[PDB]
Amino acid sequence: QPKPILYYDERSPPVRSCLMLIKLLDIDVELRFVNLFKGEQFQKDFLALNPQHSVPTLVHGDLVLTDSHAILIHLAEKFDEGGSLWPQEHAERMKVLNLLLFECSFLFRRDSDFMSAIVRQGFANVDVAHHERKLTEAYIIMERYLENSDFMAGPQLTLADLSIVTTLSTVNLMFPLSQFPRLRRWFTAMQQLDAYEANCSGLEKLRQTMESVGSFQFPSSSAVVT
Amino acid sequence: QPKPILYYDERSPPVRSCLMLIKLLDIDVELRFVNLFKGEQFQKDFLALNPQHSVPTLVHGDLVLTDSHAILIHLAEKFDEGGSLWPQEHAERMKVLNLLLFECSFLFRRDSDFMSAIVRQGFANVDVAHHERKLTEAYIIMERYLENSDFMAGPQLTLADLSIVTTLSTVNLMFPLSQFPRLRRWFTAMQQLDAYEANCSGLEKLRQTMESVGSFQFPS
Ligand SMILES: Cc1ccc(C(C)(C)C)cc1S(=O)(=O)Nc1ccccc1C(=O)O
Ligand SMILES: Cc1ccc(C(C)(C)C)cc1S(=O)(=O)Nc1ccccc1C(=O)O
Ligand SMILES: Cc1ccc(C(C)(C)C)cc1S(=O)(=O)Nc1ccccc1C(=O)O
Ligand SMILES: N[C@@H](CCC(=O)N[C@@H](CS)C(=O)NCC(=O)O)C(=O)O
Ligand SMILES: N[C@@H](CCC(=O)N[C@@H](CS)C(=O)NCC(=O)O)C(=O)O
Repeated sequence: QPKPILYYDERSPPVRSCLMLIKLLDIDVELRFVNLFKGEQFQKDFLALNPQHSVPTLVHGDLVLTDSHAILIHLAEKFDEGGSLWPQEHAERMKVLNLLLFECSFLFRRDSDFMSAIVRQGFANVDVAHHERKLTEAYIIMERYLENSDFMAGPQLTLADLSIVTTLSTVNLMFPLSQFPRLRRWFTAMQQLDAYEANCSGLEKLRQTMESVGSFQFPSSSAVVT
Repeated sequence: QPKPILYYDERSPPVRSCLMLIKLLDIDVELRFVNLFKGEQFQKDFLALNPQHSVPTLVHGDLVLTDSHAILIHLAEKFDEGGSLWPQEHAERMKVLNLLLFECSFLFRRDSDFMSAIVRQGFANVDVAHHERKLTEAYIIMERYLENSDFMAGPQLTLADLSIVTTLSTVNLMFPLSQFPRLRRWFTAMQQLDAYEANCSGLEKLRQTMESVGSFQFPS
């Protein structure tokens, strides 16, 4: 019954969500670095493990998970059994699942589109206003989700907050949260959590890498700093 | 308990996955059509319900689900407790979940990218070779997933097959499966399912609407 193995590159927001859960729950996990900027995700053995050539990838015994949201759910069920991060009551759990899928299908997709365009085209050649519209629309949606509750999926911290805060912090490197009071209040609260320390290093490394590869600077005024 | 309400436009592959499960499980639902090509997902009451302005959206009592994969899991858990579609064993369930997320993050994302490019740019201006690459890569991955099993997540049909097949068939409007023996056999087998009837109307409607909006004709 070996301990979980996490193939990771901390610059990835989804990776940082798993790192946050691992810290929060004090899970002993072996970390194996896969440098996405060097193309190590295309190494023959890693491609054999995960044809999607993506991180995070978790190997836990015979189970191989290739999506951060399955990893969060699996680790919560194995190490937060009966807990509130992945709540027990069906309706509450479905709400968390719904927000995890929002992060996958909407927030991360749009941030990935924007950041991938910077890498492929160079910042100066990206239609920044187009991506500002796409990502501001995500801000609007999250502000709507927090108008009803202090956390994304209810009155208390869940996997949904861990998944969303890492990508939110990455989007906020570029786009300010000035017009989004509930989102700012939530993001500030998330930054006070001990587990949020697992987000800081990879976010800074991503900032450095993006500014280098994209030949630009994020506006220092955008990022919320607590 | 009030019956579930499904807001839908059957051109949507993820909508069609939910329609297939509803047929598979004989679920009594109220369907409410939201015409995506008239922008009805932006009607004030629907945005109020789903800020993502997306279908499928399920309202089941007080629970509002805004993603097909949550809808599939929810409906399987209410209406198919003890079935093989959403297996009870943890390892098997995680495998199904992992494949559902592949459909969302990889297969559907790339098909959505391609279809979106048609609408934004016009078919005649789409870099078809680029999207043929991204999507053939998805075919390659699914062919590998099928190495050991008859179905995407194992020896039996699961929610993962329902989610993947609808998007597959949409990709297959443009890109054939002749070079993927496992994938083609799997798709043919899926097409024999009684529940696959739920995919037929929306797939044909999507082709027809895409061809007017794209001002082209799919090679199929
Ligand atoms: C952003 C990005 C672009 C391109 C790459 C390659 C080197 C693989 C081409 C890697 C990354 S990344 O390592 O920084 N990861 C992400 C981080 C934030 C948002 C999206 C992504 C993403 O990969 O889609
Ligand atoms: C409420 C409940 C009761 C019993 C079960 C078992 C069949 C495991 C006994 C599972 C659940 S559940 O609603 O809490 N389950 C998930 C939802 C989404 C994604 C994964 C799961 C999961 O069960 O792993
Ligand atoms: C019916 C319709 C109307 C309007 C839209 C826009 C949002 C593009 C204006 C999309 C659709 S659609 O339901 O046909 N859309 C997809 C179909 C197949 C694969 C992916 C998609 C997708 O929307 O990403
Ligand atoms: N939905 C997936 C997204 C995984 C993903 O796209 N990871 C990126 C980094 S953020 C990656 O590994 N890219 C490597 C590649 O695509 O080649 C998840 O939540 O894990
Ligand atoms: N991951 C989501 C994707 C939902 C989605 O993107 N639906 C499309 C149709 S395929 C839609 O409703 N588009 C309308 C819009 O975004 O305005 C799911 O599986 O439900």
